[PDB]
Amino acid sequence: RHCVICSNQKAVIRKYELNVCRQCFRENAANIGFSKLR
Amino acid sequence: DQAQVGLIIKVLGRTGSRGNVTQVRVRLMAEEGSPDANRTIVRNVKGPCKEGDMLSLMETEREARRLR
Amino acid sequence: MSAKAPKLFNKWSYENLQTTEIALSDHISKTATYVPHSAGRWQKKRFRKARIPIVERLTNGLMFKGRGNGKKLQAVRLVKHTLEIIHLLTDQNPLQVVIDAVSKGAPREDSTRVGSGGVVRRQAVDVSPMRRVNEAIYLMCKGAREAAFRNLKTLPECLADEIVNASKGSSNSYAIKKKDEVERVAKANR
Amino acid sequence: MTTKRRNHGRAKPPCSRGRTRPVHCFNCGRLAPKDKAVGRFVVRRMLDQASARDVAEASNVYGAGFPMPKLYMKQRFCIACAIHSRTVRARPTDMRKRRFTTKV
RNA sequence: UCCUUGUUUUGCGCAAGGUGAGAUUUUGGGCAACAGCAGGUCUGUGAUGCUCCUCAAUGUUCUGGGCGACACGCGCACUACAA
RNA sequence: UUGGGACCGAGUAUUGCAAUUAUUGGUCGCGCAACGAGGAAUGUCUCGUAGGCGCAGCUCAUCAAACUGUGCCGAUUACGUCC
Repeated sequence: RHCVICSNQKAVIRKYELNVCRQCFRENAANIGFSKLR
Repeated sequence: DQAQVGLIIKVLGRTGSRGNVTQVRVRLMAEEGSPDANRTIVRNVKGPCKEGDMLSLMETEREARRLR
Repeated sequence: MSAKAPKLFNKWSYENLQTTEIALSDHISKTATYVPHSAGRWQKKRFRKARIPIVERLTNGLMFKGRGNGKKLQAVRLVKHTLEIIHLLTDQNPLQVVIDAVSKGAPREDSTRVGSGGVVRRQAVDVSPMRRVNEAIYLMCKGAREAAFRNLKTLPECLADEIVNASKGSSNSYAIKKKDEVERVAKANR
Repeated sequence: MTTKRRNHGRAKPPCSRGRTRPVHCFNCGRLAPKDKAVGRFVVRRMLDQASARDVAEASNVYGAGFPMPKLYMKQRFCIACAIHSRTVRARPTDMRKRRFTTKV
């Protein structure tokens, strides 16, 4: 497909649960409310 | 064969180094009051042992470890 | 009543049975359950594996080599048949034949590598009680798989054959030859 | 170079002898001065305890009758010899200076 | 925790058994110090030094087509199907 | 082999902006092509684990022998040492 927070279209696009945050990796680009505890 | 019971009277200790074999002492309960001056032979054993375990002996007059 | 105090496989009785050896009597125990099918936790501690009969232990270690193998319930289906076969062949309770075979196929002395100096050295090393049990079982039921592997026409029957010949001390059995040859090194060298 | 040992690994003091006779080893046949050489006294049994019982049974005039003799020997070893059977071992500084004299 | 009154010289504790759903880092995971590596990443970024591409641009194109996937039957890594 | 599939030809439908076995849950040929537990070497787990089995998510015109997660069937040996 294509991405909306980059225009790269490569370095892999997440479209799981209707979000993109893997053309800007979510570890760097957090505050989506996710956490790791386990 | 000879099948000669003996009770493991105690765990003599640890001998060998493979994690396989232990050296243990056997007491004869096989005797009915027949003369034995041996009288408790040390025997190398293969696999896990526990005190009061009977086991058959195919040999007698064993000193186990020796100098070799 | 009539299944409260009475205990059967489903026709095979545990009154008849006696422990054949006196070396083994705390690693050979009697069955009361009507199938050898397992459902408990069978190991957690160094001896907790000797609280249970040879039957159960054998039926679990009966075969492996999965590909879609049916494991326990399948094994039990073969147990039934093999008991009937052994019964009419010995003309005696099949259970008590198993009791015998496990003891008389077991190696009772061994010899091991334990030397040093760039060289090995062998000494007579007595086999422990639980080991006699375990080793015997494995060898007998290894024989089975090999016998049917591309060969015979027999499915349970090979088990019955082995258990018979083992109890007789006959060297047809896969277990017997091992006891023999090992002791020819372990009582010919100390 | 550096004086590692004051007595130089000897029981020979400076300014006395400067020469003490060589002595063979009971391992490798190596020679070293007597003072350098590592003395031990063995007191080696002629029977193990396990066998002592069995023989004392068959005895009447011996064992019970008289206490069993032992083979006595002095053993003078080389340095290398000693260390390899680990009857002498390396020690920290504070301990190296200690002696126990000729007593065991 | 209790108990075995065992092991524990007093201590720190250890083993077996017991109560019990569950016997010790309760159980399984997740986080994690200090010192670092000339490790990887400038094709993740609006995170960037400089200096290369800056218009017959190679940058760039909902542009067209092709490649990354090829096959002397060649070696290795990983996977799966069987006897 | 009626155990296994991998090659190979013919037909058709489905997906798509575009298919060039993309399609593939399909027909029906070839199977009498390999391979019979497989030298040396070498991997990793002690319990609901190993092993066996299936499903979903993931990627996204379309395809999962992959990856991630849940569930089912479920042992043998050891519970020791430091070589």
